[PDB]
Amino acid sequence: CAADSHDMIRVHGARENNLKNVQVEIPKRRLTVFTGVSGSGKSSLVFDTIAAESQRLINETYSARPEVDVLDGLTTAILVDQQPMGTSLRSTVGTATDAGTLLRILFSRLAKPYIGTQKAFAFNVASGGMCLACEGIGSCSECHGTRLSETARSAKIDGLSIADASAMQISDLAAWIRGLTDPSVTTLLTVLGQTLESFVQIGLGYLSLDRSSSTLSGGEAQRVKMVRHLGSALTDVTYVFDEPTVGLHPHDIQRMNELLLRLRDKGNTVLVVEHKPETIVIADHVVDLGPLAGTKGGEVVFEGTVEGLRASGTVTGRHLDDRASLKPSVRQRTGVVEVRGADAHNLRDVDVDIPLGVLTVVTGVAGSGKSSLIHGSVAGRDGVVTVDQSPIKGSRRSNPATYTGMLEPIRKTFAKANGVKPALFSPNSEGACPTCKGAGVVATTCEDCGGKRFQPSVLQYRVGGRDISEVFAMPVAEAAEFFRTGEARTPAACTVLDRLAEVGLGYLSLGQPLTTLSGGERQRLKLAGHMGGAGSVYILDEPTSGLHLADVEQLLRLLDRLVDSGKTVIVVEHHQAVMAHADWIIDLGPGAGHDGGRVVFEGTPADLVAARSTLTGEHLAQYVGA
Amino acid sequence: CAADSHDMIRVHGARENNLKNVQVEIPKRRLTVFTGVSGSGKSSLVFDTIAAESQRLINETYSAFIQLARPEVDVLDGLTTAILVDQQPMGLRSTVGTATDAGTLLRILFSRLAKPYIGTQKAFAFNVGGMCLACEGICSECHGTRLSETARSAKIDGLSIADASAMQISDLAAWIRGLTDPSVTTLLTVLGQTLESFVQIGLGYLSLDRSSSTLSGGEAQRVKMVRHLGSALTDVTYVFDEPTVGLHPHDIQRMNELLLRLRDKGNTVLVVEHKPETIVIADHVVDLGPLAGTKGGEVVFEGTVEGLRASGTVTGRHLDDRASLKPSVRQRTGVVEVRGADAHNLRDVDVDIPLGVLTVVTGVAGSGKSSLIHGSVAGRDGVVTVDQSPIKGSRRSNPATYTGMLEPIRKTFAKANGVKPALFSPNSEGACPTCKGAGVIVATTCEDCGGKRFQPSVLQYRVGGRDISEVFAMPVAEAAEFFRTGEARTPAACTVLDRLAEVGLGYLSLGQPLTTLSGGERQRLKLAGHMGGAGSVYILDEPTSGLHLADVEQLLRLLDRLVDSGKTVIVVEHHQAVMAHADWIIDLGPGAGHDGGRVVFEGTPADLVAARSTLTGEHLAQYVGA
Ligand SMILES: Nc1ncnc2c1ncn2[C@@H]1O[C@H](COP(=O)(O)OP(=O)(O)O)[C@@H](O)[C@H]1O
Ligand SMILES: Nc1ncnc2c1ncn2[C@@H]1O[C@H](COP(=O)(O)OP(=O)(O)O)[C@@H](O)[C@H]1O
Ligand SMILES: Nc1ncnc2c1ncn2[C@@H]1O[C@H](COP(=O)(O)OP(=O)(O)O)[C@@H](O)[C@H]1O
Ligand SMILES: Nc1ncnc2c1ncn2[C@@H]1O[C@H](COP(=O)(O)OP(=O)(O)O)[C@@H](O)[C@H]1O
Ligand SMILES: [Cl-]
Ligand SMILES: [Cl-]
Ligand SMILES: [Cl-]
Ligand SMILES: [Cl-]
Ligand SMILES: [Cl-]
Ligand SMILES: [Mg+2]
Ligand SMILES: [Mg+2]
Ligand SMILES: [Zn+2]
Ligand SMILES: [Zn+2]
Ligand SMILES: [Zn+2]
Ligand SMILES: [Zn+2]
Repeated sequence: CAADSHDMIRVHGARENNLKNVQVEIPKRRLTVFTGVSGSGKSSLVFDTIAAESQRLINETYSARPEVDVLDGLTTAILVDQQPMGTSLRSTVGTATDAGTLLRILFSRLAKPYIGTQKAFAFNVASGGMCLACEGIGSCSECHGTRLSETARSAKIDGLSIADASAMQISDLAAWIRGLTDPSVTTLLTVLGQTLESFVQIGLGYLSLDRSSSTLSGGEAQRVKMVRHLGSALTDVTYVFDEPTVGLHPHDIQRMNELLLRLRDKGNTVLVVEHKPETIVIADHVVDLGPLAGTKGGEVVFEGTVEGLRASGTVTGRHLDDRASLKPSVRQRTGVVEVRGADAHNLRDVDVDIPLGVLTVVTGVAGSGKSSLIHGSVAGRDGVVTVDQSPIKGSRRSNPATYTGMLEPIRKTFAKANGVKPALFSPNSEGACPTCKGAGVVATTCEDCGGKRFQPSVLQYRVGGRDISEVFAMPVAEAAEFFRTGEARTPAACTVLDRLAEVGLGYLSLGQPLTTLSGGERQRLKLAGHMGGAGSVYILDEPTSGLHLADVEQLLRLLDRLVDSGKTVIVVEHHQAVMAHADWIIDLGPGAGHDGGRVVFEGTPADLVAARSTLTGEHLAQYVGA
Repeated sequence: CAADSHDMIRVHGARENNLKNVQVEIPKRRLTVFTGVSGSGKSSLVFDTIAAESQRLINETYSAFIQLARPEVDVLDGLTTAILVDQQPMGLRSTVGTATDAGTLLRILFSRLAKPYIGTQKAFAFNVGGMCLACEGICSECHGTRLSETARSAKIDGLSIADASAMQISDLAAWIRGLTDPSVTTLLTVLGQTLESFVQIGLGYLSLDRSSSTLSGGEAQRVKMVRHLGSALTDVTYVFDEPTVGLHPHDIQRMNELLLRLRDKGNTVLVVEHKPETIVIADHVVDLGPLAGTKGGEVVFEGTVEGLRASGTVTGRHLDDRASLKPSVRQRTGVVEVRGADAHNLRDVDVDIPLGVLTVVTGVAGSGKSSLIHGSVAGRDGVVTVDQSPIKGSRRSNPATYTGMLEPIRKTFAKANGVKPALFSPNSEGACPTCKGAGVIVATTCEDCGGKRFQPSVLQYRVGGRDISEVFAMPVAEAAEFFRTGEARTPAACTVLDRLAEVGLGYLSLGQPLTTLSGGERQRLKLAGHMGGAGSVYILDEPTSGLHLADVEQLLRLLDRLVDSGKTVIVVEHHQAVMAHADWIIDLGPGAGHDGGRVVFEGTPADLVAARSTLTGEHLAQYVGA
């Protein structure tokens, strides 16, 4: 029967970015994992081709296009990514979720005194719960950060205003809800109870509803969205995940896995981009991109089962069982950073010494307090370079060449060779495309210049047989060679280019818009940009995100060179390869939220592993084969 | 296999509007036809419940920046993405070319192939590209084409894009097929295919430059269907409202084949229909009834088509109804003389339309029926046009308001309570501050008043035991009696109420927002308003739209009373029961567009059937068993 015959998503002739005219056959209503080194093409295929085309086909039906030849059997795509859900100064976990609305309804139906409908409990409307002084923003002495008017806070259920309810952990909110007895609101209590418990089940019990949406990690944002999908009655949709193990402790990966398979078993296609073998191995189907990155990847080098992947001899197949060992010895501290009475968030008046001149890895379950400790007590101090995953400013107008400073010497080399002025090859050129400069105008290729960025007057000027648009289109790795010798020789470009290669970004194009970078990409770009000296204490939050096990060895060499040239490196991680490479571990716990906030271990990795006393130590001991 | 098990859309506890806690099980990837008399509840179930809930679940996944209340239903399981293929407009600067892929692809073809070169695809667009600066793309400079001189200078084989856009799609497809240039082999195939699909669906007579706002509901629906038939989306629920609208008897089978084509792509197809020739292709039937309004709202049959035939429901009993020709016809009392009619495709038509009788104007879509009637008759004295078009300010109106009865009712409420009429009006200070109409912004129930319309002190004032809120909630058929005798008696309301009953609108509520009326219902509403008044000739464009075969019998009694009281009734129709009942038929043809525009028959239905010499006659002959 024809109507029941469309059980595969079929791709033919896919060419977005580096993809080499690839083809795949993805089984609908199954979990497919997309593997391969970073820059191999995984997001080009899953996000910029499959999901982008589903989204365009949906968009074209509303009243109000990727490069690929055939895309057959597509369904609606919902992106469950690591982008924030709303970023306004008025978006919280509660405003982004059914929870917050249900809670406002409960309060309009049960709090005393009566004050109105659900909207009297909301800070994103006035006349309305909004505090009039801060306009529901909260930065504010009149509402003490709660965002609500005195009236909105006066209406209470058993002693609790909605501000109190929103301030507690969701695990505590859930218990508060379960203890409410009142026959008027029974179904509402059941419905709110079940959403809250679902937060608890995915492991977000430590968050509060009042948490500002922009302070969530990429992984927390993604998991908050997942609560909605897991509760949704939609079926036959394609849910698309970007590394859903990000921000999860080793103890918590199996729980994420079961969530992904539960989504599938609801009758949905689940597409996951992952590097972690513990998630790869749950797949019904595998698509492996490679062989390597950029112009050296973009091919489907394996497609089949997980057992087929193991036997395939691809770069992913060959590393799938790679598991680090501990160092034979650790470095000796050249000093101490004294942390005294750390009490941000859940931290239980923490005293700890962090060793200088070594690689310290800060570990513990999500919500345990790692970032609260490190950001709160170390980040503000002098000489301390925080390199994180946050967006870069003016990203629409910038690219890796501009952000790092290499573009200027390149423009000088073009100008000197061709008898013209530097500025002719800039965003403010006479010859710049009127409608972009960036070659794109969310981001699609600018039609006026075709992506070339400049009018043909500027493009006639060449160095090494290449115009300036061809240069912007080069990967860092190719540019590293292009600018090394001959007419184009440009030593100050070479300097930055080698650093970008060394942090693992050899695949990025010099002109790639910065808004297309992942958080781990942004962080490695910044890392490269700070390399060259300036300060002596580097803080890196989860620098392995987006890295295949091949790539992590290279980051670990880079961190070793950093420490050995006399710097302190402090890394917050769940990646056990990084843990295994540490000189010193500080483990937070025991659990998340008020079950955590304490240093449960401080010591060498070998002592951690010998004890097996903490969740981190237990997992790490299994990981190193102990 | 749990993932493959969600193969039914399951509705339990549906209570929107008149629905009586209904339940159905709709098979995915099958065609389900929803049948029943007008007002039985079909659209309540299909559009306000099934499709609305799919759309809500999709919308809640969109970011807050991007951005619908749950219908009244208990469980709605197995839902997929839903796309409405309704008779709503697509409009302006909006043409069939701008609304379709065809237009975009045409512009691209011209940018690649046309000489002289003038630019990229947007140099050929009239949304500053190709736009005529004098009229701003809307004219002595561009002669109505909307395009600058430069835009029109660019030629392929002598034709500009204005010429290609002015032609019928059917001639454009042949032209496109005639072009041979290796540069664009692939675009000619893609363009030629989308154009062929316009031809196949029967819209070959349209031109790409036809303004979107001037399409009929049927044409608009078929333009949308071209896009769906070409879409690679699968596992979508496509929801159609009466897709036989505006189709000639000859063209029904082709629309059936396209609906089944859409299913066979791997999609659920939901269709609301009254035409037996389409009903009988269904995989599954859901029949609403027994009758309309409070007498409906139940699922009175669900199952197979053969089941429907045996069922004894109203639908089942009428499935095989074929009207017969009248044994005699009325004699004209005069003639409307049409001379030289040359609107659109009309070939200088001379025709006499008889006065004092029921004339039915027939012929294939695009033959020129509306060009003739609208261009040559609708101008004249004592001619009332009663069409399906939207009514002014419908957002703030309802049947009670539109017909003038709401003010007499407020006076009745005022006198009987020693208050004044304005307390009960939209400009009252007791009216809900954010509505009056009991919904906001499409149409959702208002939170402030909870759908009540007025504060609870206004609803203290009653007549016949009913507050004003309850009066707005009443069906016409109940209002008619409640206002006929007793302490709420209001004669002026009864007069209007009875008129509404007689045009088949007994099920409408008095406060029903006018934006919820279908095209047919608006037409019949306007007809009730005109029936008192002064005209002697009435023009009705497709008044069977939205009518079950049971409701069409009651329409024909009404039309017979209209004519028998001395009025001329001219009806444009494809419904063969109406043609069989006529005094006189004017048939346009032979075909559509430049193959149409001539009167190919004029005479009694009997003489049409005996000649059996046009498409309409051949079909009417088969319809009456000749
Ligand atoms: N939006 C884009 N514009 C230009 N080049 C891009 C863009 N996105 C990715 N690339 C490049 O395409 C290649 C593959 O990238 P991606 O598919 O992001 O890899 P992965 O997801 O496997 O890390 C890389 O060389 C990358 O720099
Ligand atoms: N901006 C914030 N506002 C309020 N509470 C926060 C904020 N950031 C973190 N928390 C809370 O502090 C506790 C520790 O979280 P965090 O330091 O982010 O843990 P980790 O970094 O180990 O995952 C958690 O219970 C978390 O919900
Ligand atoms: N949006 C609405 N608000 C109030 N009443 C409505 C609305 N839509 C339909 N109705 C009423 O509900 C009943 C069911 O109508 P509907 O589902 O439109 O019937 P059908 O689609 O079978 O013609 C009718 O009595 C109608 O007047
Ligand atoms: N507004 C318009 N602008 C240009 N052409 C039109 C317009 N309305 C109709 N036509 C053309 O006139 C011809 C007859 O159309 P129409 O009168 O609407 O036929 P019918 O009413 O029989 O379906 C068709 O080829 C159609 O494309
Ligand atoms: Cl940190
Ligand atoms: Cl620069
Ligand atoms: Cl038939
Ligand atoms: Cl009957
Ligand atoms: Cl009053
Ligand atoms: Mg990417
Ligand atoms: Mg309706
Ligand atoms: Zn405030
Ligand atoms: Zn440009
Ligand atoms: Zn003009
Ligand atoms: Zn209101």
